Amino acid sequence: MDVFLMIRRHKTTIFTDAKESSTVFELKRIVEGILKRPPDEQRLYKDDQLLDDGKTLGECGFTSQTARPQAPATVGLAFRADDTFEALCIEPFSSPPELPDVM
Amino acid sequence: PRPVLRSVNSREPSQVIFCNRSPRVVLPVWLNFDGEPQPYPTLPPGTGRRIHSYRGHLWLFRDAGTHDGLLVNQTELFVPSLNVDGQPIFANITLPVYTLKERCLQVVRSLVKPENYRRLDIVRSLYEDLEDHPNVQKDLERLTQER
Amino acid sequence: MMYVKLISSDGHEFIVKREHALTSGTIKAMLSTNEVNFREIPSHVLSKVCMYFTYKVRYTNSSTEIPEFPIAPEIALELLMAANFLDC
Amino acid sequence: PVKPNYALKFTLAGHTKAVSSVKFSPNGEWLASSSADKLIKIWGAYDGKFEKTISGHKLGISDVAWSSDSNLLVSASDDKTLKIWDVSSGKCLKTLKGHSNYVFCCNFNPQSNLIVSGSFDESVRIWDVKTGKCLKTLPAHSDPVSAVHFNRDGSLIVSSSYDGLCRIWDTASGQCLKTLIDDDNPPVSFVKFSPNGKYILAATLDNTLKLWDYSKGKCLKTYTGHKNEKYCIFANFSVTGGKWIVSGSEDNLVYIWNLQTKEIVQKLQGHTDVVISTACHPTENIIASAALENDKTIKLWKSD
Repeated sequence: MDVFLMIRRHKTTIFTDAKESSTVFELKRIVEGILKRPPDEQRLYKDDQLLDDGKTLGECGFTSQTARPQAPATVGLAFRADDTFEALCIEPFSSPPELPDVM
Repeated sequence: PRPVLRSVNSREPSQVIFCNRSPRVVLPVWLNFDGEPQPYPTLPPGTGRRIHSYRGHLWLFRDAGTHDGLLVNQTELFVPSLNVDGQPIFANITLPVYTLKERCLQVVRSLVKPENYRRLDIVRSLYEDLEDHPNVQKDLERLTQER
Repeated sequence: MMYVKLISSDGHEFIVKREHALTSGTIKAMLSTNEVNFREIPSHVLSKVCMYFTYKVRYTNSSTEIPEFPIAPEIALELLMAANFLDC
Repeated sequence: PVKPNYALKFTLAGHTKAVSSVKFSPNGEWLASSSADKLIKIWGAYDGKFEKTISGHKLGISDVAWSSDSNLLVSASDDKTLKIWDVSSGKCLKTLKGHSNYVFCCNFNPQSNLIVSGSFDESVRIWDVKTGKCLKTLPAHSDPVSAVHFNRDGSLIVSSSYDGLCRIWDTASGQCLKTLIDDDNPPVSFVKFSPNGKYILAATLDNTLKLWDYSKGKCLKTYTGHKNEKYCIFANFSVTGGKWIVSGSEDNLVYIWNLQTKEIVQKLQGHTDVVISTACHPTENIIASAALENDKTIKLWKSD
């Protein structure tokens, strides 16, 4: 299987994919590539559940039926530095207008 | 001569399965001997059917509601071949990867009555772009330059 | 593997692989520096356009059954305009 | 005569759609016409004086034929049925239900106690005329049947089919005695026994007609020069004057060959569409020709 993810933090959002058979440590080595912050310094969450570095992506509830390319599952990102712990904050996207009366 | 997109009358039969791997009500369209599109009965989504056709004949498949182009075995045109080991030929009807533009036009078309296209707060260009509904004829030129 | 930053009007940054983004010629040009600003395109729309890219690159030339790409009515017109501009 | 001089005499435009078949009655007093307009029309065989309209068939009519005695008429309709009609009344005596798809050709046996039908459904059927009961269902061909004809005495039946096969059937057993094979398998669009009964005449969609001795299985003659590549075009033995072969064509002409030399002796000009059906009068030097949608007319011609 494959899983399609939005890894979000504040007004940042990373589009990326991985295998259901991937550890959440693997997902942080990807993020380490892009943001240049190693996995010890990262805390990934499914909504509001911290994810254990050893668990598989499918373990946590990331299926190919829930994390498709056209509608990927969201993954919360907060950082950490020694004994100081940045809080998970995901800025919501813009809103659409009201559907025009013709629709 | 005769049109380039037409069925060859080989008169030798081919058993085939119209396998609907699409979320749309597929319309199986047969290109007769004189190159003219002839409609067949409709396949609900997921459904499949064993049908009688002939080697050399020409088929394509569309959304029946909206004449949106569908794929079959990853290409647009189906040509049955001689069955081997009494195995029917498999015609797998999928969606294509529609351009985001095209998929959006589809959704807007599906959402708005043609009379109101122009009451939509968008570019002028998009009005005719919308109103240019998908059609077999309106594509047949493309495929002709391909074959 | 090469990434790019697509920044919405409301200032959301989106990091997609170079490839997935080059699905738009409009964006190919805007790059031809690893970042692109969109005055007209708000986050809610530029989020879906990045989803569309991942989708396009996955299911293009795949023997697999291909799924419908979904568009809520609420965002259809804006995404449409965005599609037209980006030419994808 | 060395060549006939057939000359147009009347045009009959009663039909609203393509005309499928024309047949002179065996006595030679009437012509009967069938058309996609779901109608049979009767006319006098000399003056073209419209007699009456026969109606009933629910879809296009493909052929019609006369009983030995000229009081009964059967029709092969697309409506999947055949219908036996009294001429004098124009009432439907019997509807003949059995075929699974369109009926194309129909004929009586010489004794006029039987009818033979050919169908799209690939089957040849035989029918009791007094009852309307279907006595047999020969599983003749791989594709549809273009023509079925009874030989001189009713003993034999010949069938043509798009599978490119001519077959000789014992009327009694329903079993096939001989099956004529060709180098290719050109679709056989028409077939008929000679007036003697020792040869059959077969039209193939390769722009060719052939006179076969079926007993010998030898090809005696070949007739060419006309266009027949799509439609199933009736042919005839003309015997009231010289020995002619008469066929329609897809170049809207009626072609006439010298049976023996195989040389074209006449092409009759007039029709605006393919001439599907021709008919030769039993007694006098007279032809009827009929054409499809872009014509919709019957034309009668006379000679010396």
